[PDB]
Amino acid sequence: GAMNSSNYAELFNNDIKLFVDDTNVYRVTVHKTFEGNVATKAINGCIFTLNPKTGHLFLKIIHTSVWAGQKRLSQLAKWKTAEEVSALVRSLPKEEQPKQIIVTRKAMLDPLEVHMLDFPNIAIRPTELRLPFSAAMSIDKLSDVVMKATEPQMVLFNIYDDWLDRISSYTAFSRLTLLLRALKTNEESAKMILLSDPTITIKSYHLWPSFTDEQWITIESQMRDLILTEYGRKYNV
Amino acid sequence: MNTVPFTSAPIEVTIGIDQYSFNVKENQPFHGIKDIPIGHVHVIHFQHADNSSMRYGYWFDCRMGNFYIQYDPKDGLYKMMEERDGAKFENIVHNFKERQMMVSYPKIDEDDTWYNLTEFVQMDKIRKIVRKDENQFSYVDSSMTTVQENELSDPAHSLNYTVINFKSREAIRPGHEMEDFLDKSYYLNTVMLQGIFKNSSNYFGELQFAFLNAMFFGNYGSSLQWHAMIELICSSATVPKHMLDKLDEILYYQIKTLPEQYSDILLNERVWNICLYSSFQKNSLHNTEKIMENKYPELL
Repeated sequence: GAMNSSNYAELFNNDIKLFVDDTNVYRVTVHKTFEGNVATKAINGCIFTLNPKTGHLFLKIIHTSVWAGQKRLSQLAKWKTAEEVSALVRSLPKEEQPKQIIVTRKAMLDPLEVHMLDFPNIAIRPTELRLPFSAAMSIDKLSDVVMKATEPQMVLFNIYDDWLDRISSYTAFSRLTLLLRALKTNEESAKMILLSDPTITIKSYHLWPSFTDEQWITIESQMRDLILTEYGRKYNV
Repeated sequence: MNTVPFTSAPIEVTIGIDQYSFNVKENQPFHGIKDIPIGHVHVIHFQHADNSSMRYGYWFDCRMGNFYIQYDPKDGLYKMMEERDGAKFENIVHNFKERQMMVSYPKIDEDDTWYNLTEFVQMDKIRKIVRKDENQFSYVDSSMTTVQENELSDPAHSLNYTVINFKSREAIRPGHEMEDFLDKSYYLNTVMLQGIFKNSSNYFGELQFAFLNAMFFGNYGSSLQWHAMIELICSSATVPKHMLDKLDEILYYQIKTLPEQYSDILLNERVWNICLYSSFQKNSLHNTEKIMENKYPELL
């Protein structure tokens, strides 16, 4: 059934699984019309499909052309997500196909279950975890490839850079969720923490800076402090 | 007017005949039911006074043969049997009638209730849902499971209702996932009506039989089948106008007949709320919406 704190280690076992987050698929700016009504303008979006064990990210870019002349877009966005995840699974060799897909939002269960009827042995699961994958578009290189896309495109990343050379999947996921939680809570402050020191750069083939093991401890501390401060403000406690 | 004689009544039992019921005492000189209207299926049903668990009964049509009830002290139930000797049977009924040891099927002349609940129900369809081909009548009870319930365990004692599953390859055309899930018209009209049932009369017959098994025996799988067949129509944007008008009449008489005290276990809140207030057909079931709102406003 549902993925929670109790069955957390299951993410890092040897059964292939993917998280799917649909929160950046359908994106809009709300604006005033000349007549003083309100309208939306869609911008490019993305499906965030992640193997938490390997860090492999299947970033399917959703170009605004897919919405042209369609109705009920927030509903269609769930079905289009399920269509693209199903297409991704069919594109993978059998030995690479996931045994489970975990959706970050319960509204994705029926769309994904219906698109995956051909795969009765792939379990579609919700999660009780509040994962910060919405903040994916705060990672500058992911934001850049989505906004520049002129057509539907799939781009492959490793969201852990080279971290698995030094740390376990469990620790790499913990670092990723802490970075994304900070970027979600206070993007400006998070981004300042990550770049403040100009001597630490991002490799061309990486998403995050080339921190030493000691520098990651300092960074991780700075992200936890950002999150607690923001929380004391949010709630006056 | 046909007769179902009883050999005897050796155990205290509540006897149902269609929507009517009578208490019979242990060894009461009861010898059966007369004046049964020809032209409809009927159901004769039992609930023992000493074990109110296992409601059970027999679907039959008096045009198909001469049927009687006899208690079996080994299997501990009232059994239906066919009498093949016409003259023996006529002679048995005439004697019991002469001695007035039979209850009369108590139909009010104004009262179309049974016709309205059984309009599309045909014995030949019942015998394919309830498979026991050596008998012309069909045994159902409280505990019998459906083919669908068994898939999710004795096949010979199953209710073979048509399997309906909204998240199945049968229900969803490759490439029309969202369209077919949100608008079930292709599943209703091509797969079920044209494909399996052949016409709306067979579909309504199964719907009506599922409801009556739910109501008379508290058969849980029957109740699931009745709601699934309602939901498949209400969840279709494209339904023939005659089918919607007929569905409103069918459901109206079902809700009208349901014991007020059993609404809590026989009616699925989600299905009814969805069918009357959210579905494509939210505005197409005027009679049903009015009786549900006046009789079961709690449910909604």
